[PDB]
Amino acid sequence: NPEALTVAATEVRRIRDRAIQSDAQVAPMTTAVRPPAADLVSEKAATFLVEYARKYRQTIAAAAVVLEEFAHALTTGADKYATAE
Amino acid sequence: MHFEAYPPEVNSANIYAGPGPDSMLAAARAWRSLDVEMTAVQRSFNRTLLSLMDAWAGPVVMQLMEAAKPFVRWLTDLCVQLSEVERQIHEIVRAYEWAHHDMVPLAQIYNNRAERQILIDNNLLGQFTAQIADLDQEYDDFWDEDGEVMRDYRLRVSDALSKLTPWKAPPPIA
Amino acid sequence: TDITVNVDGFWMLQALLDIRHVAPELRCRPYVSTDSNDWLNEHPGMAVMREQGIVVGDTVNEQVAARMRVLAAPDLEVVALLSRGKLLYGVVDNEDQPPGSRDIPDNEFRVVLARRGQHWVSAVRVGNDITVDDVSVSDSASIAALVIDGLESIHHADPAAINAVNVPLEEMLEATKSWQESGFNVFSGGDLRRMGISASTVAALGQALSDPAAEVAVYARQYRDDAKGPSASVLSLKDGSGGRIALYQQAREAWLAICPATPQLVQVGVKTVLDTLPYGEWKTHS
Ligand SMILES: [Cl-]
Ligand SMILES: [Cl-]
Repeated sequence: NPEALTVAATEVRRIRDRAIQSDAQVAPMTTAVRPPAADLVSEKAATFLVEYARKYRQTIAAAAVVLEEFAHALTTGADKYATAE
Repeated sequence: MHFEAYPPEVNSANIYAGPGPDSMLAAARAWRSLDVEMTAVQRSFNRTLLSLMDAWAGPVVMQLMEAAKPFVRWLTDLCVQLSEVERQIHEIVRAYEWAHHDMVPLAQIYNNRAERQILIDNNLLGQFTAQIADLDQEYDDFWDEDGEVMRDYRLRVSDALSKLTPWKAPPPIA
Repeated sequence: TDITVNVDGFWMLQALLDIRHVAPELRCRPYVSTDSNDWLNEHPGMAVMREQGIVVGDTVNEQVAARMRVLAAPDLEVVALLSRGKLLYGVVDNEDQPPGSRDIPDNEFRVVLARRGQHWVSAVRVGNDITVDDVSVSDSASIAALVIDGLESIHHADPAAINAVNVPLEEMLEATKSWQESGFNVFSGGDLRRMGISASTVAALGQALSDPAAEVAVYARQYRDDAKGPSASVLSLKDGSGGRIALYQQAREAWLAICPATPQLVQVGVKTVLDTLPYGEWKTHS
């Protein structure tokens, strides 16, 4: 059955779009953390959280690529059986 | 970070200045929505794979799940980490609020110094010398108290951050 | 038998031995217990103290550590602040002095005599160096002799030629403040004379207060359970053109004694400081 592979490819790309959209929606807040005070502890906390947000965005961009390569494989594998007639 | 080496004017002024924890609280609400959204992503992904396994249930698909497993477990691990971020940001905000509260107010420090100079300005006959030394001990007490408050603040913040483990790269599927 | 460390080194010994504060007059950095004292091993002063044997590995020489424990929790503290010139009571007047500076004025020498049980220890700070050692202290006279010896080591002076007198303290401070405000004008000594102070005493006093060559302030502190208290009276010695004068309150609103700094009256003044301590007999107390 090739039509199921096409359906999965469509849902994977939808899921990818959600991951990408939620990351982008909240990035202005997660990367805008400021130290609540001028001491070094407050700075170490805010700096950690900004970098932690930034590395999360990279991790998600990488996950978006894994999902798109998965949808592509699903579509390519579906066109291997729908024309194999 | 050995803040006990800095005088109370420094530690007290540093914690009282700044914009407060609002930007931290806004980020906790944001991280918390990511947790909600990515739990939905994880649930939809598992469901997508199970529907495909149901609509064909053959060797071709059973091998796609095997090549997908590493990503699926990665996605589970990501959900656990996401749920921790908001919790630890609020632990940090509380640490800051307790540091702010327990730190000696600058006014007390200024008043100590001001009272000391009034005794100096009237110590020609030396009969306030001992009370001057008492005021020096109180200032050292302020120094010690601020050092203790920053110690505990650093340790609470250090513990909260230690629980935010590094994001790992997602494995490939195809 | 004695040792000398800079202010940094004295603070490390406090850390190695978990001593929070010593006498404030030594003006050392307070030590605050944390999760680690290993960052102390990075200070250069640590290896310097390892060479003198003060610290063997990570353990402080036990004779020295015994002396630090007296300073750390004494039953009795006797303090003497000595100056060449006017005594500034710790004030270094440079507006580039950082907050909480541990410096002391270059003209100031600070002597703390601590007792625990019968163990008498000496802590003396000059510049940025502190010297710790045992000290033989028996009666008021031994303390008086130690102060005088420290004072003469700065500037020699003979007892001023004045007539001893007791004056009301609050009236005296008010009249002394006005006299200072007038510049110590020879015509403004009126209300000091009207208090019964001799024309000779007024002249020597004005010289000692106006342009001293050396001063000493001596006072004491006693400790019970966790409460503390200073001597109600302070002994001030001052060296003016007209000789060395001694000022102190007598056991008691209060009365200030104005005396020539005779070895006997300096002994009387030290005793009067110790007998105004709040918790009674100073030679024996815990
Ligand atoms: Cl909170
Ligand atoms: Cl991860």
